Amino acid sequence: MKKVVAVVKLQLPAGKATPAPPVGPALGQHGANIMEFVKAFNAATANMGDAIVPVEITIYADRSFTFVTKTPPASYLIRKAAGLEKGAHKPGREKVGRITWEQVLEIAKQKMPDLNTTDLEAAARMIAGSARSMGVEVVGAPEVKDA
Repeated sequence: MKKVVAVVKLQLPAGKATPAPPVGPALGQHGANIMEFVKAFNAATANMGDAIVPVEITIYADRSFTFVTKTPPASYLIRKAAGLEKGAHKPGREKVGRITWEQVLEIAKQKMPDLNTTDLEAAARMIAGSARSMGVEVVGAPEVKDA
């Protein structure tokens, strides 16, 4: 029993969005809450930093809005996957921004249902790759070219 009626997919300024986004009028369709939208948004884009994120506000008929993206594509979810969470303090000395093959795959597999790709390598690479550009590094994914 799950069916979305309106899914706003757009890119908003991370750490710079105001209660007057480009959609605004086209967004207030889940209960009329533009502040809560940006309020929480800024909270995240405020704890992480400034950037652009392809919001995917899934508005369900039951006036239900669900979505959680942080930082441009790939990083939208890879970030949290890389280990970005802090919580309220950090242990000390730690290279933040690391993902593992099994993770980029679990992320790609759910990102390549039937679009146009096929082999995981193509998708996986696109994933672990996007992370690579995100300064992130693939903690796993051993280059075993000899065994």
